[PDB]
Amino acid sequence: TSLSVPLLGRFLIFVMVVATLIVMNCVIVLNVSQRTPTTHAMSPRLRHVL
Amino acid sequence: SDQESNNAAAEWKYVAMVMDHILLGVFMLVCIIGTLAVFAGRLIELNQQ
Ligand SMILES: CC(C)CCC[C@@H](C)[C@H]1CC[C@H]2[C@@H]3CC=C4C[C@@H](O)CC[C@]4(C)[C@H]3CC[C@]12C
Repeated sequence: TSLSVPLLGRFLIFVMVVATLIVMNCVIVLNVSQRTPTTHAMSPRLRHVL
Repeated sequence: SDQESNNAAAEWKYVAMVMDHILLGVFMLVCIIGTLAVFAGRLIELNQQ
């Protein structure tokens, strides 16, 4: 039925969204970590921030 | 000789990185456009009731 979303479905969609966000986070962390001088320039602002 | 070979390899890697950035933009844009083009027509038709 479609009058409301069941708790089980809500929880599963929530954990799927959290997993997707953490996948995006891992991709971003890997992008930042594997930067090398021969391709990327040293950002000083991000370095000072982090 | 190794430094020259590594510089050529790094040129190839840079080309791959540029292609990756373009494709990231293109695929996010295509995801948005597909999501809209599939549903938005019917959704606006229903909202106009
Ligand atoms: C994407 C993340 C943030 C949320 C995942 C859970 C989803 C499925 C939840 C979050 C908020 C929820 C909605 C909140 C309130 C209502 C109004 C109610 O009268 C019918 C269900 C409905 C429409 C819910 C459906 C399920 C819902 C969309």
